Amino acid sequence: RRDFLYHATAATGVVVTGAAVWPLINQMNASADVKAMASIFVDVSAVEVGTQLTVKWRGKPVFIRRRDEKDIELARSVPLGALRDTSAENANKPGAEATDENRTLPAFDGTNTGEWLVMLGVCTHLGCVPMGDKSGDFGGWFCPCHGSHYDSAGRIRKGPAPRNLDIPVAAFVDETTIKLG
Amino acid sequence: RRDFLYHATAATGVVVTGAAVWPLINQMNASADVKAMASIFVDVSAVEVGTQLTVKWRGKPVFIRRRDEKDIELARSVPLGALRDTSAENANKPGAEATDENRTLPAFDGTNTGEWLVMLGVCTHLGCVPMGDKSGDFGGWFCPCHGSHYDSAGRIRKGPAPRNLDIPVAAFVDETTIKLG
Amino acid sequence: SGIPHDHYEPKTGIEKWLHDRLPIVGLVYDTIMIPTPKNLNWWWIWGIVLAFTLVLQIVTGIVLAMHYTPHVDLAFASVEHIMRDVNGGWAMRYIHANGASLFFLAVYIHIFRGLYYGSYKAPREITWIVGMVIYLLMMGTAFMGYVLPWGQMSFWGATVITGLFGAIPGIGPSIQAWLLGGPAVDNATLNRFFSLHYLLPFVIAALVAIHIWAFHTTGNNNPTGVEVRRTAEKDTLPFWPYFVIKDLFALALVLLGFFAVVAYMPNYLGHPDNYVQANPLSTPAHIVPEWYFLPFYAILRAFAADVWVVILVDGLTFGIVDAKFFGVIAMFGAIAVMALAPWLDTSKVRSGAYRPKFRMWFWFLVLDFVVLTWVGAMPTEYPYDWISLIASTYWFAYFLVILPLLGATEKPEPIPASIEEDF
Amino acid sequence: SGIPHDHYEPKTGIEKWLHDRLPIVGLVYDTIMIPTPKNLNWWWIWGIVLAFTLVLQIVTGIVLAMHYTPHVDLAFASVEHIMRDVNGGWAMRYIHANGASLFFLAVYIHIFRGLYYGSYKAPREITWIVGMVIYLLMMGTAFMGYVLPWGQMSFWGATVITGLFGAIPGIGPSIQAWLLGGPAVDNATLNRFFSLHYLLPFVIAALVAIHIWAFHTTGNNNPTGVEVRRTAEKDTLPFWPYFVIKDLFALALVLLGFFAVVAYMPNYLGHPDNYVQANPLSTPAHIVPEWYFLPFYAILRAFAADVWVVILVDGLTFGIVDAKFFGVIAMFGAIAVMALAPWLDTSKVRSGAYRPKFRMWFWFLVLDFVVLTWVGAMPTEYPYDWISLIASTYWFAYFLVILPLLGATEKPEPIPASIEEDF
Amino acid sequence: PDHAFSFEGIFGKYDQAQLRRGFQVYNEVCSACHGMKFVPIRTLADDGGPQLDPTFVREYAAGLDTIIDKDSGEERDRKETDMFPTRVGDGMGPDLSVMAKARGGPEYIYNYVIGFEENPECAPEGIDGYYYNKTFQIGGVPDTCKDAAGVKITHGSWARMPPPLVDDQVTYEDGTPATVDQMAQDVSAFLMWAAEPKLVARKQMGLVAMVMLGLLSVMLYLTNKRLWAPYKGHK
Amino acid sequence: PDHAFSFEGIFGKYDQAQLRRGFQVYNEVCSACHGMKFVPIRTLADDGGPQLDPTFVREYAAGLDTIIDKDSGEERDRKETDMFPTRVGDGMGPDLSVMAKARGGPEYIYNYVIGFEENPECAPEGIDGYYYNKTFQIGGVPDTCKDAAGVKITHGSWARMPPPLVDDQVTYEDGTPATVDQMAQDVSAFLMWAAEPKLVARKQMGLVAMVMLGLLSVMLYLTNKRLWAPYKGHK
Ligand code: HEC
Ligand code: HEC
Ligand code: HEC
Ligand code: HEC
Ligand code: HEC
Ligand code: HEC
Ligand code: FES
Ligand code: FES
Repeated sequence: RRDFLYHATAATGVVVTGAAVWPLINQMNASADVKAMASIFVDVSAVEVGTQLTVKWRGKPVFIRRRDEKDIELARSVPLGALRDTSAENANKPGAEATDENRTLPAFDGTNTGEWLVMLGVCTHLGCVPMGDKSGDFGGWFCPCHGSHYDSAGRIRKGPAPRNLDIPVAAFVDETTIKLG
Repeated sequence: RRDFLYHATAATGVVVTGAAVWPLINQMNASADVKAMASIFVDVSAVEVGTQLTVKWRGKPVFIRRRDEKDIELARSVPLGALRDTSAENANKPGAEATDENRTLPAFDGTNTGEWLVMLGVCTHLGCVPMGDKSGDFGGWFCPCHGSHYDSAGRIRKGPAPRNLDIPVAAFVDETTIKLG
Repeated sequence: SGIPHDHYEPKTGIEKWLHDRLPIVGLVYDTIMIPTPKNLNWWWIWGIVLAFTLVLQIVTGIVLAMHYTPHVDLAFASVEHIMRDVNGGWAMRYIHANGASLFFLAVYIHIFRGLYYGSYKAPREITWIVGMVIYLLMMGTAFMGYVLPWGQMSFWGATVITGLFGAIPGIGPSIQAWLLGGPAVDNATLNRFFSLHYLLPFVIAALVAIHIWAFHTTGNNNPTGVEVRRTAEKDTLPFWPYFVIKDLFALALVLLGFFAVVAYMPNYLGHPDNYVQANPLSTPAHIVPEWYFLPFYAILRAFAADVWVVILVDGLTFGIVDAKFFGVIAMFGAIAVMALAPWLDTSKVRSGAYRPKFRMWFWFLVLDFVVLTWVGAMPTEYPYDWISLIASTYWFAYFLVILPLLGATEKPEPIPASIEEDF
Repeated sequence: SGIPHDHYEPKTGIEKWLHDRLPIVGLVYDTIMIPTPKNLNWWWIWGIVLAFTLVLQIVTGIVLAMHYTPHVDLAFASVEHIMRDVNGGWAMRYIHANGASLFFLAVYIHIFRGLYYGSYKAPREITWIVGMVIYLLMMGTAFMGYVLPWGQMSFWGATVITGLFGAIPGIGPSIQAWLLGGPAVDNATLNRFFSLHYLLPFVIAALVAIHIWAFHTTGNNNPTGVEVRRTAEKDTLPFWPYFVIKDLFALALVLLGFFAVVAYMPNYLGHPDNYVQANPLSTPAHIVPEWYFLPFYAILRAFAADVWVVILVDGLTFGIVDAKFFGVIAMFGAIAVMALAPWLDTSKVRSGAYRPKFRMWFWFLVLDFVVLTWVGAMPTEYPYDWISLIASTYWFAYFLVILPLLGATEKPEPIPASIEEDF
Repeated sequence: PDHAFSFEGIFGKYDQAQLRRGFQVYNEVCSACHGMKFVPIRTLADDGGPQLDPTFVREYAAGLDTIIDKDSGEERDRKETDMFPTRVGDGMGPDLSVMAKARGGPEYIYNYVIGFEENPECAPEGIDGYYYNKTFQIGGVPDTCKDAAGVKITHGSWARMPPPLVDDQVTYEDGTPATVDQMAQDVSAFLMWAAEPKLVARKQMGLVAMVMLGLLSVMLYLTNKRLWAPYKGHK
Repeated sequence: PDHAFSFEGIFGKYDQAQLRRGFQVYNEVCSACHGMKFVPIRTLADDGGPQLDPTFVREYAAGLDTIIDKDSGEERDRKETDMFPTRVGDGMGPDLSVMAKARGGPEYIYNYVIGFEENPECAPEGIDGYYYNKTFQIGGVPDTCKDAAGVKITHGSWARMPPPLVDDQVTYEDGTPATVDQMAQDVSAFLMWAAEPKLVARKQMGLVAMVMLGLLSVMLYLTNKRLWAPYKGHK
């Protein structure tokens, strides 16, 4: 029939066109060489605890910074109230409250948390690298792209950045190493 | 005046257009990094005289091959007659006849010529690399791009290639070295 | 009326055998002897400027691509190979880089000329639509291009202006990854950008094809709210040679200034940090993307829930429309509303040379544009936040409400007749 | 006669407000409802094939350029990155590489269809000129492209097909160096070729624009020596939907075969030596540039002063016209004479379906083309030299002398009237 | 007869046990001289070929040579993301990444590895440092074996590679007679993988496309026959 | 006053003696830590800057570090065609190829090299391993010198570079007082060369083009005034 045959030819043409178009939009996706996206062993190895440590991985920096008491007390003295993101973005644990006890890090295979904190050095606003070394209006990190003030533990404050600095999955290698991945 | 003013405006426009066009045609010329085009010290260093020696330079190969008696006698037994190019392309000397005495090479800082011959391994037809190691119908080199038969001393024979294998400017470094440039 | 004067192909046998391919008929009848009014000021030149600048950019780029190597490890080195070894080098690069600046400067004056003399008003909607489409294409082009040198500003500008697409929910990260070729920026992004950057200009030329086809079919706007009175038209001198020569004179002046810049002030409009190689591990201060995107950058980074006029706290009614998405929508709307203008101005009138209130509001708009340009570079600390918010609010207010109210109560002026204004 | 049927824009308000930009008027009146005769065989499809193939190549190339890195040290590696990691990879490359083959195969049938049915005869000269220009552009394109993988055949093909330009005297080496970017081949040549290779297709599209404009203004040839009898023309059905559907059916068949090849016989038309990296120090045996340049390669390497019909010994009268230059002129002339044809055939007649002697000579010409194709691959040793010389001589003889003699004494046939051939 | 492989046809998606055997062979024999830079190690988990266990891949990678770095010169642990090593010179050979395409290909490798017999009865002395092959065609030939015009009278020529395998060079874990012929076939298939890993996807795409386009073409033929009916009915 | 250079203006084609002095200093002082990879050694003969004698260039090149190769790993003779060396880490600094543009540029270098005075009277102890500079602005500052909101009260900050020169570090062959200021100016000019070698050509092109385009524009203005005369005469 007129209608059936004509419309079916059109439908088949459309289907073939789409099957040909999809790969032109698929090739731009991450290729297998980008699929890898594996782990990195960074050795703390006495870098003079308290200033900072940055390492490249996955194309983004991974901040490993020891703790300075003044920085710590400022951290532990932050009630969940008035905290933009209280989710403790760290993926090594559940959505537990963004508390310094949970938010600092594992305990060297020992029992302590207020001494090391390794987070992803990527601003949640649009992915810039905040400046460290005690900066901003909260004694933490400052993003120069739009002005987002981070705190000691990395929780976002005073800016458009919606959430704090995430924490990747990491465990220790018996007191001198870090496993990122 | 009408004519003068109009034609002069047109002339000025044309001149400016040409001054703007020339560099678009000049940039494609050899750049300063290609201007260099300097020399190379290849060490003969006992490579078992008689087979061959090739080295890269200026983007083209420079053939340094010792002489095999049978190859030599075939060379020295070639009268200028029936020789396509009798100019002895070698630029280390004048346009003297393409004779093996002049065409082989300098004499190690000594006195002998029928033992070494270094020429530019570039077919004069269109720039292909002839195959060595005793090939062709004359016991020399054979060009596989169009079929040009070279002789023992490198003079062109049996093919479209108009001239023989040129010889760059080269002198010896006291019995174990070659200076190309 | 609309005298095409096809020339009847009566010249000679050459002009008679050309009845196989009409081409010269087209040129003569239409694109050279196109009746244009006499009342044209010096604001109707910038289109010639834009065409020439586009040709210039295309040429210089085709030349550079003979020495640029798209790769993270060999881009900077190739750029220096250009500026040092190549014969002309610095010239091509400075002419390419700065000419983009002139291009955008010229489109700004081309656009604001339009907003004044009702060139968006009917029957000239298609030209406006095509022009906004172009503007978009050329913005994207310049963005893709600022990345190729693989300096330091390249990396971070790309980072943020791609995190935008990721702000939106559900389909943000997917688009981000599909655009960057991966989670973050690397050589794949560079290849995409080079290709794309080496392809869109031709689309622009075609769109310019339609741009020129439209306003030849539709008469050029004129300083007055009047047409060429087709019904024989003592007004409306032709294009060639009069306006051709006028435009070429202005263009010579403009190129003179442009080359003076190129030769004395070439690194002025640039960012020095783009002369240091990239470090994905260190971000410089004051990225300041460029100068032809600061308006929208500011409209973006203004809405942050930091003012009593903060509509983000109200838009939070829906848990999906956060701040970032709000700013992105605000920018896209800042452009979409400029495109929608011709259906917002409810006036049966024309050029604001006979609409005073419109004059005042329009000069305020120009000032707002300049202010936004100056604010995108300064931090988000007080007082600049209030300034940016005010300016964005006025932009939207103008384009949404102001024009209707005028079209209602904005006719205290005697319109001029007889486009032949022999004053 | 020549019913354009502009549609009068009477559809509705949408088709009436489109009086701002005519575009749909153009499409409908001209490029869709173009009266074409009924007498069309299956040889009038290959133009659609060529257009589709061109689009295909442009698309696949724009995709590849997102992963190809022009540089001697990273081209091969990028090609393998494509064929292994990328999602589609092998498909794009095989479709790009082989589609060039189909492109040239299709132009060959497009051209030889033309030589038979007097499509070069008046009043269709402009189409012929434009087609030869295109052919040149696309040959140069494919050449620039075979180089990009930086295999082994790339290098040497480039070497020789650039030494050609250097053969000529006085201005040979200068042009050679200005084209290679230096004395010999290196990355500079690669960059030039990539850019150029990524730019000409658009020029081809424009030229295709003029190609299509011409034969719409000038009626499509038709199997006979007759026109559409404009004066109403019961003959000459329209293009859409009839011929559109016919061409699309043939195109579906062709793509079916093409993809079967791509998926089962993809490396068949290629040279394996192009899968080994380049060595400027070692040349392989039987470079054999490609299969769409063997005719001219043979016409070139035939004249060598090795036959009693060797006109090189006679051309040596002037000490400047050596062999090489003679072969280069012979090739350029092999093409220039094909372009000059329409002014050599001195016949007030048309399609060889009514000219027997022409049929015989033409089939001999097709055979000569095939033979030249088969000979450019075989060495210059006896007997192939005599064969190549004979074939080139016949090519030139046909195109220079044969057509005049026919036009003189070639009318023993009853021409058909009434292009409505209801047989 | 010709000992056709599995992939030689419109089907034959790379029988994987054969490829695992070829891998046992390549890493223990051919790797001593040859390399495959154009081949990432992670491909030993991608579908189509040897779908080995990733952990074994990481182990085998760390057990290889040291590929230093691209940013900071320091001998790393050679993660799978890198490529197979490269043996370059001093008694070494070319790269086998795509040698299965630079020659019907794999049959060349089979009939090459197969065939290193003693020197014939024209030049039994042979050559010092060079060994004889019956199928390689790009090697030297002594003057004693050439004809009157330089052409060789031997089937093959002299190759610089020594005989790679003896009667029972290695053991197969699956359980199989590991004679020379089976090893040659297996390694040929492995190299063909290393060159064309996306073969099976090629074939499946070809099938799908042939089908869809045959359908489209049939429908268009019907549409054509219909439209052109009132003009081709009286004749 | 501001100690303007020669090139600071519409003229000033790089007084070359200044550049030779800057070279004497760069190779003997700054080269110990810094490098200029983006700079070929063959530019010391190109016009515009130091038009040194090529032979001295080849000598000075062979007298530098060893840049190994790109094809065959082997420590060569560091031919001029290569680029200046690169000092990368372990107490070393960035590349000075284009540092004269990544900052009015050379004035930064002058007023930076100039200024390393002792620690002020806010933190006289200073820092261990870091030294103080009047003009560097991207360095750390002790908490004793910061204000109530993190901003520094010092003009400059603490830079990791030590003082490069003393009162009379090197001798000039031409004959000139080699105090610190003259050396700073000279080396600043040398770096500006290394960054913008094609400056003088820039200026000459600008002059030529300004002239030709002014001429063209004047002629077009006359043509316009003429053509538009019969329409602008009665008013
Ligand atoms: C050194 C002890 C080798 C080992 C073990 C293997 N190969 Fe090799 N191979 C080697 C050399 C020096 C050469 C060059 C030979 C020449 O005359 O140029 C080769 C060559 C090959 C080739 C290419 C043959 C050709 O036609 O060019 C192939 C296909 C090949 N070799 C295969 C191969 C395989 C499968 C091996 C493991 C079973 C193997 N070779 C080991 C050196 C050495
Ligand atoms: C090691 C003993 C050095 C020598 C000798 C010189 N420089 Fe240097 N320089 C060095 C370091 C470690 C740094 C980094 C400083 C930091 O805090 O990051 C530098 C830096 C510079 C700079 C850049 C300053 C800036 O604003 O970033 C310049 C312009 C500079 N140095 C110049 C310079 C000159 C001209 C020298 C020779 C006279 C010289 N330096 C010597 C290490 C060392
Ligand atoms: C044929 C290629 C090509 C075309 C066409 C082209 N460019 Fe470019 N562009 C390049 C190359 C190559 C670079 C990198 C070299 C450079 O930066 O000068 C570049 C860089 C740029 C830069 C950064 C300049 C710098 O030095 O950082 C901008 C801005 C830019 N392009 C804008 C444009 C715009 C806008 C257009 C047209 C609408 C355009 N380009 C047309 C090739 C091209
Ligand atoms: C967003 C708006 C916009 C953009 C961007 C734009 N145009 Fe226009 N253009 C217009 C309008 C509106 C007119 C007035 C048409 C009329 O008067 O009929 C116009 C007119 C013109 C004219 C004729 C009269 C004049 O003003 O010179 C030319 C030529 C022209 N444009 C070229 C260009 C080129 C070339 C570009 C880009 C490369 C461009 N334009 C970009 C909207 C635009
Ligand atoms: C947008 C870019 C682009 C366009 C347009 C394009 N190609 Fe290519 N072409 C490439 C790239 C990239 C390569 C190298 C990768 C490859 O070989 O597949 C290439 C390679 C080739 C090759 C060698 C194929 C091989 O694998 O050795 C040929 C032949 C070729 N092109 C011909 C053409 C012809 C003929 C056209 C159109 C008339 C065309 N190309 C259009 C990008 C393009
Ligand atoms: C050297 C000659 C030549 C070349 C190459 C050529 N054409 Fe043609 N083309 C012709 C001639 C002659 C005609 C017949 C015109 C007529 O009958 O009025 C024609 C007709 C056509 C037609 C309409 C009738 C038909 O035969 O299908 C199309 C469509 C077409 N060409 C497209 C193309 C495209 C697309 C290309 C290249 C990408 C191309 N041609 C290359 C000479 C050429
Ligand atoms: S990107 Fe980090 S705050 Fe804007
Ligand atoms: S190129 Fe050497 S003979 Fe043709």
